[PDB]
Amino acid sequence: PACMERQLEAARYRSDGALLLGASSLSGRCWAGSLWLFKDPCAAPNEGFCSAGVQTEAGVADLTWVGERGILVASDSGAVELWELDENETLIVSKFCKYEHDDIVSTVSVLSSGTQAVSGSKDICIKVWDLAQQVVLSSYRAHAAQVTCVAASPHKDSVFLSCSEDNRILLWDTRCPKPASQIGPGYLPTSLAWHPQQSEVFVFGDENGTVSLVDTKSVLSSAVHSQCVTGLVFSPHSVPFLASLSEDCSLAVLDSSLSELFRSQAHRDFVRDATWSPLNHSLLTTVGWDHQVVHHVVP
Amino acid sequence: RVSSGRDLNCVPEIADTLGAVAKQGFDFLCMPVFHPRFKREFIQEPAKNRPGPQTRSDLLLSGRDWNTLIVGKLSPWIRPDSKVEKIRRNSEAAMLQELNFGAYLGLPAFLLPLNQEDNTNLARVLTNHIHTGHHSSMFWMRVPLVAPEDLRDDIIENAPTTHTEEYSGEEKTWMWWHNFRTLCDYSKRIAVALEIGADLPSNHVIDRWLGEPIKAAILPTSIFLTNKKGFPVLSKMHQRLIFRLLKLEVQFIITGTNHHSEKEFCSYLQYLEYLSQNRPPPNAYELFAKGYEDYLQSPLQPLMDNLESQTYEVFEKDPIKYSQYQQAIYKCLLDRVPEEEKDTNVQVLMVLGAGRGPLVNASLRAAKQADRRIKLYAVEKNPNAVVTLENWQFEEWGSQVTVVSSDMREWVAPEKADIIVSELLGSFADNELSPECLDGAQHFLKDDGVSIPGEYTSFLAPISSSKLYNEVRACREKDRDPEAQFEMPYVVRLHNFHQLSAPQPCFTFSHPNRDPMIDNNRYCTLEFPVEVNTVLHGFAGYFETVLYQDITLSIRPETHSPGMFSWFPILFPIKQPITVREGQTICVRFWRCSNSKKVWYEWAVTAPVCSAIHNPTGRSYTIGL
Ligand SMILES: CSC[C@H]1O[C@@H](n2cnc3c(N)ncnc32)[C@H](O)[C@@H]1O
Ligand SMILES: Cn1c(N)nc2cccc(Cl)c21
Repeated sequence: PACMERQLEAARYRSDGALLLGASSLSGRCWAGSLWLFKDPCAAPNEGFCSAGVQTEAGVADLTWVGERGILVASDSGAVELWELDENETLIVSKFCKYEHDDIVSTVSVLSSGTQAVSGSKDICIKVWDLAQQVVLSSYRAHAAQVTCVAASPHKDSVFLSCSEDNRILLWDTRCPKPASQIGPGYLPTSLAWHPQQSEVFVFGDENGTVSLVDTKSVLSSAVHSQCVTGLVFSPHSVPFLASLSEDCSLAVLDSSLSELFRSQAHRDFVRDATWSPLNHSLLTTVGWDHQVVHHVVP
Repeated sequence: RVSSGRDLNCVPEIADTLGAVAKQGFDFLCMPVFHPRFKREFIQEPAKNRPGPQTRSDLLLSGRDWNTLIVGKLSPWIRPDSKVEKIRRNSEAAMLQELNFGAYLGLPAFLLPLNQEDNTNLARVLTNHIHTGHHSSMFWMRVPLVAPEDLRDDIIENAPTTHTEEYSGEEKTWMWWHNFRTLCDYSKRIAVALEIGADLPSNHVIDRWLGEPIKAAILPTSIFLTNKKGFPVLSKMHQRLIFRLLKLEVQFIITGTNHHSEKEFCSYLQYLEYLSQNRPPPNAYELFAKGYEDYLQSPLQPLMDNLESQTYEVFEKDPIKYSQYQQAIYKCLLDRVPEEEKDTNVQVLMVLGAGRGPLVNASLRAAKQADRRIKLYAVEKNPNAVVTLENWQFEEWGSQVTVVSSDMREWVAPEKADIIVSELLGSFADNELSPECLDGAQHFLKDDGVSIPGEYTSFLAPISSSKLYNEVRACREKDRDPEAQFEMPYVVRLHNFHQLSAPQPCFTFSHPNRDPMIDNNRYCTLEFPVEVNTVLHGFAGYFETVLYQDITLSIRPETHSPGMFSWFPILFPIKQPITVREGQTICVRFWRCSNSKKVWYEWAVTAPVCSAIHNPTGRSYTIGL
């Protein structure tokens, strides 16, 4: 832990306020990644003032917290990795590393119970994992192209969404003999985000820069960005806001009717992840491939 | 030995990854030239002004490693046929960037995927890149046997996988390739990297790829079963496909992670070598023909041209062919000379076209085992071969053999022959003007004379081989018609091809010809029932001949003479390939034209589509009388 990879891929906050950072080396001699923890969010991305850090064998495509000390990682090596903090939270030790996908694991999401997770990879395969037994519970091949994003249901542990380059948006329910249910022709979906206060509502952004509002019991949309929508994160407020990320190097915050409230062009490269501050809800942190960690004051 | 490579999408260190892959036993590595997740903007700011470097440096490997060990791979995010214009433009610039960088490294091959139906703009960028210079790089198109949509799990509740068997729909992936290479105008630098799935399609879908330029077979680690010890194996049907690919000498590529945790990464590799050590070794014909697979050659003309020394040597290197001739002569002598006349009746044999004297010795051996007396006449027109005969006649044969250095049509024989033996047959029976020679030599044969061979027949069969079509297409010469290469036959060991119908007889000739309609001009019409979908590229040529009664020689594959390797099938190509649907009939028309100077073949297709008449007036091909 001395050189941090320039392409910052993910940024997530936890309960107390520590900042999780996942970077990848997308160019140069070595192509790998790293995991970092910043109890001082203002100190990021400087490595000399961090709480912990570890080097991974390959790049980091997508990660997410598993409670308060667990780190689930989707690696370019085709393996789903789990890293856990020690009792002192000074080291980041690898819990397990299972190579089950045959290509880059592109997306990963923890289910509601926190004991299981769903992983989407470029191998057109979606797998359900048991973090306790470190084994793959199920392996589904429902799509016909690269799995772009998978998002677990925030409260139903058997439900999760998935979108692939086959222009399919599938709603899953492992309680049924056929868990996948297609949702309704446009451009390919690229990001999925459930509504934090409505069980039957989610939003998705396409490769053309259009965020749409979808009701599960089958439509509102708006042209937010000029390129592919990378991520969609809801704010933790009572009436949550919608932060949208894109390859146009811009950040936008939408309201309930998908109207543009805040616009940020601070990043010079792609904007990858965005996380809201649990301590100050009006603060929103974003990272990108320009090695920047900007803290936005959302009005 | 098996040339096998390792496909990867995650390479942290080229020096480390290449060393480990080599230690496992691989020959090359399929890796991306740029990071697969490293998208790059080319138009809109500020993402296009991204500071470099864009990828690794070429100094990380030697020029020999880039030329033999590394195979390029297109970035997955590159979508030249995207319905979004912005994504389409960036993909075009990115595709050229990665293709130009692969050429900068001198990579032997670059991988590009065929994963949907429309790859038009993808084909244009590649065709545009090919005509930017005259480099020597191969482009492997990754196309799966079964489309991912047709192999998905039936786990979508509101979109079930239709269980109705559709014949053409199961062949959709081949349609992708066919359209792609046609858009690229059959480029010699565009091959197929067939990717195999867990469930093989129906046998007709696999047969679709016969004759296609397959250079690589991709085998994921997921299609491997598990034995009792816990090692990767393959189903008996998958093994059946692996053996079919070994005959094409394709390069197998192992992709995917290690799903057999215990056994390390070399276990999938040894299993292929295990199958490669467990197959029937070549049989005489197969062994002699190794190296000439799909190698076009000009049909010999022993009449117009004088064959070289080693040309006759190849003819003599076949004992089965001459053992039949000796048998036929041995049989005819008994039927013509009864036992009570074994010491009084002497038969007059005339080897018409003796060459260096293989039939002369075969005649001497036949009269010995038959206990009959013969008087030999070795007639040969090639003055160089007469030197071998007259040297043979002085040292060994003697006064028994009478060498005649003349043409059999002009030679005035001193007496008439009881039997005439000749080997004036080519790969297409009469393509060496055997009828014209024996007809001219028919006057000095007794009224009850026997002709060996007594008759011969040509056989045609429609074939499909996009590879061989390119072979002929590449034979355009400077100072002649640009399409003449399609209007001339070729003697070739047919290998990477697909026979579309059982062969049918074409031209037949009888000797002695007693008919008052002495005319070797022929017009035949053939109709071939085609039970599959394919593209017609040409017609295979074979022949059968009757030496005497039941003694026969043949290159017709169903009735092929065993062990006789001294004849390769002939090939009559066509200018434009013709598409043939299942159930349709291919109607071909063949003419055997001739004037006082030359003899030639004319042919044309009339069903399902009419082609142009090939070689009219022998403008592109003639056999010298
Ligand atoms: C042994 S392969 C055929 C042989 O027949 C010879 N041949 C072909 N046509 C004639 C002909 N018209 N008269 C004599 N020999 C011939 C060729 O020169 C060759 O040696
Ligand atoms: C005798 N002969 C003639 N005439 N053409 C041939 C072509 C190939 C092999 C042989 Cl042995 C041939």
